[PDB]
Amino acid sequence: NVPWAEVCEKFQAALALSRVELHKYKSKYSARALLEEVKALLGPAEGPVAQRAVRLAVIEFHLGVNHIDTEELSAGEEHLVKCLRLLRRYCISLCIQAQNNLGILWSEREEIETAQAYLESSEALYNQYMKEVTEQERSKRFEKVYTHNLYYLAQVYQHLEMFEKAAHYCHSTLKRQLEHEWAINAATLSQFYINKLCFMEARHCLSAANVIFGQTGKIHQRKGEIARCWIKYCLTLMQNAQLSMQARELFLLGQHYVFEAKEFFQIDGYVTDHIEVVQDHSALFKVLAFFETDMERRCKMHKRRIAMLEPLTVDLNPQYYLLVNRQIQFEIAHAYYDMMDLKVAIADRLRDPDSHIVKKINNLNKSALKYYQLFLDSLRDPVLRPAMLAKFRVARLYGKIITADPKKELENLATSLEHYKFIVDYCEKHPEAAQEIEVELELSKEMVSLLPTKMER
Amino acid sequence: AIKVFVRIRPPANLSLSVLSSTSLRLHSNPEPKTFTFDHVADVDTTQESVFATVAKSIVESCMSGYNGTIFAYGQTGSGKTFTMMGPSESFSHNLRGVIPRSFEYLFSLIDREKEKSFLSKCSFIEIYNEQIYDLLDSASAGLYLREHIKKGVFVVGAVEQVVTSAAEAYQVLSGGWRNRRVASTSMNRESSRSHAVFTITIESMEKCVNIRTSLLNLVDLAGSERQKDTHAEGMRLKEAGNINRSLSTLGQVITALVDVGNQRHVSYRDSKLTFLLRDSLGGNAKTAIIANVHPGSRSFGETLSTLNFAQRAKL
Ligand SMILES: Nc1ncnc2c1ncn2[C@@H]1O[C@H](COP(=O)(O)OP(=O)(O)O)[C@@H](O)[C@H]1O
Ligand SMILES: [Mg+2]
Repeated sequence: NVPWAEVCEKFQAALALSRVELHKYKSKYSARALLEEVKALLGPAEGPVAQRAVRLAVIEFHLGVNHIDTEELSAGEEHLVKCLRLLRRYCISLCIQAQNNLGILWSEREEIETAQAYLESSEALYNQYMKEVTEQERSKRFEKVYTHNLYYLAQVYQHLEMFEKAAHYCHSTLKRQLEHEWAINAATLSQFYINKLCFMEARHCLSAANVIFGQTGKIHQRKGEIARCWIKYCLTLMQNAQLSMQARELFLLGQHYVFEAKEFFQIDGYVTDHIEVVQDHSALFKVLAFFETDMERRCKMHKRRIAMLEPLTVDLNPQYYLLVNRQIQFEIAHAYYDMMDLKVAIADRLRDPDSHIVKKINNLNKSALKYYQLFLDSLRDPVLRPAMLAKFRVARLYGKIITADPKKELENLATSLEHYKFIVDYCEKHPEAAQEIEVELELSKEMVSLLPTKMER
Repeated sequence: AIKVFVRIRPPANLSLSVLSSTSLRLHSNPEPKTFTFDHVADVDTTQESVFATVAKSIVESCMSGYNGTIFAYGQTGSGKTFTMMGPSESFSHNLRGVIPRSFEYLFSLIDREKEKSFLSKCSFIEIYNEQIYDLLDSASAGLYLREHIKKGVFVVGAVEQVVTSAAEAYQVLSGGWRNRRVASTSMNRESSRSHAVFTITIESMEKCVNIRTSLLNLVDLAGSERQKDTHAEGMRLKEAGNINRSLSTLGQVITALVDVGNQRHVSYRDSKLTFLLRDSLGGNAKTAIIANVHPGSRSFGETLSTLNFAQRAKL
């Protein structure tokens, strides 16, 4: 049998080459050749000495890393399940190393049912290890393999659906890593919380990301990461507005956060981050309907937001810009829709026919129909349900807003009627609101076939 | 719609039988299974037949201004280098690749179409260890990608050259491929490891104004090795005895892929390679796909994963 000095120099040569062949034409082939040379050197052809048992365990681990170097683990799978069978017949760490290689081999089997069953038995072994029956008192390497098998059970959890289970256990992995670049892990935890509805541990991990960036530890990609932290701050404010719609200090902290956001957004470029800028700024300037005069002030403020967006995006124009600006002019169209509602409110509650007032509101109306005509150029006249909503909106804009000479209203309702006919022979599918514009088109066809014959003469 | 055009390198335990050019029969070990595609090129088809039918039809339709997305792709031993670059420089028409044939065909279309004007843009890039390299200058290394407000996505450090004719394109392409030979002596050990992208972007003026753009990619991605290619409906399993800091960073970003929701904003912080490709897949152009492939006896399971990737391209 192999004595102590010989097995130590065999261990040293094996680990030395297996960890020097990864730093960096056929070096890994000769590396596999020398590892199978060590496999020939072992001589494959309490009770007894248990040092031979821990030796056979660690060289079967070396056989497993040899087989994953070959990526032909089948005979390695059979020899490793024989080794873990004879180890299951009988302990401190041989069981946990066998469990790591066992999870690795059934992971490389690449079938979800048997891998997940062997991984639930792995969870049984993990809690049987965590019942509490060198580098630092036999705890440090145990800690790093605890990170190893916790991340691999997170991997088998995300192989299934298991959303809350993988989220709770990935929380456990990041908290175990935080026992002794992590803001993006807290970002994904809070993004899971955005996909869910509970939002207290979301705020707790925002504060955790803030304190681990304030205490990062120093003897970079952070700009976009804290940018997404601003994004999820205003998404938490969006969720608050959702639960309050479908107080003042929330808007104040949102304003301070979006100003600091704006600063760290315009610092770091960029192309698509400005799409995120107009997205969340239009969100926080659209949903915050709580007053009248400051409502007009924030409407003028988001008109200023799109006005500083505009004069370099007109030069931009990808086809990708046609897509994303179709969504942006869709948002600006909804902004002009509830600003039209605000206009009829302030026309009911204030003397509208003053000259600068009617000039400003027909300027906004002609800008709204100009952007609607731009949406018409988005369809090549020479997935579609927002286009039906835009058809509803251009039909209402063709119906109501005209204060000029009553001659374009009939041809405008005729164009919306033939567009409605085009939809009902192009899709034959139910709309969401266009039955209201159907009966509205019927009654407006009746009234503009009746009344201009009496008022235009 | 997606037109998948697909070339197969002659394997000479193929286990493949071909009933027609559209459909292949793949005998497998559990059970055989038939795979149908739009266009599958076989052993017996020539370089000129694929060039003429596939490449000439798609390059003609590309001349209208749509970016038909021609690309070479494959695993190790896929047959890309022979058909596009050629094995060595030793003017030999069949042995030199389809790329100068595309050059002479495009400049034939240019001078028979020529009534700023029709403008050529060509660029060679290779990506090793997630770093941009240009073969024109050795100093050109680690240059950063940027999508400009032109709609032209480009490498910031790179400088393009205009080319008047296919002979100067052969001189520049042979100089870049010779820099690939010298680069094979350099830190670019394997073509499997690097991501070598030659792109051809062809500009046109209407008459003098409006700009028409076609893209011709020569991509040399990861090969048959099993470390990369970010998403897989096979092994979504990061496999490695490494430091769980980096393993957990990838575990985080795949956990974000869990945290989509039940309207995919396609990821751009994933990889710069797929951003330089995300201008193409899901782009606003015709979805013309020239793709090179090779089925393999040895990694039969991974070539089943590539055939499933071809069905994923079909859907
Ligand atoms: N269509 C083909 N006909 C004959 N031999 C080919 C063909 N395609 C590739 N080969 C040969 O196969 C080998 C590997 O091809 P290569 O293009 O280098 O694959 P890859 O580019 O994926 O490494 C080369 O020696 C090449 O000459
Ligand atoms: Mg190659």
